[PDB]
Amino acid sequence: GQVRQRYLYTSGPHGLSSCHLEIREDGTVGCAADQSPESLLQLKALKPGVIQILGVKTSRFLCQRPDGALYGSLHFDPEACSFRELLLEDGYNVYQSEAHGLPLHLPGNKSPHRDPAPRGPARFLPLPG
Repeated sequence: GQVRQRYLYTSGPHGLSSCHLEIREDGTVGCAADQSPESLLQLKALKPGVIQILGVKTSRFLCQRPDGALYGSLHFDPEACSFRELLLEDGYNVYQSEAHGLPLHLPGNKSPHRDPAPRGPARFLPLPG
């Protein structure tokens, strides 16, 4: 079982500071600027090309719902928590639900400030954890 511990970091619109993926005990998901353990996710390799992300602090599995929303769960669901590893020539890494092909991104259904023209999924940088 190949597993690694790393912090998920994705750049976004100017704000208080950097934005790091953060999982709450309530099962909510959002970014963090204080960089804490909640933003520490241990990725486990289920099958070649497919991995799972478990929050060590919350011990909750991060799964994406059909609507494409992110949320922590007390149970493992391959059909939603299974993600595919994407590598860009630029050297960035992104995740996409293999089950339905839904893109992985922070919650925000049309509302927060977003530059013109939506590129699509947000880029994530995994820091050693």
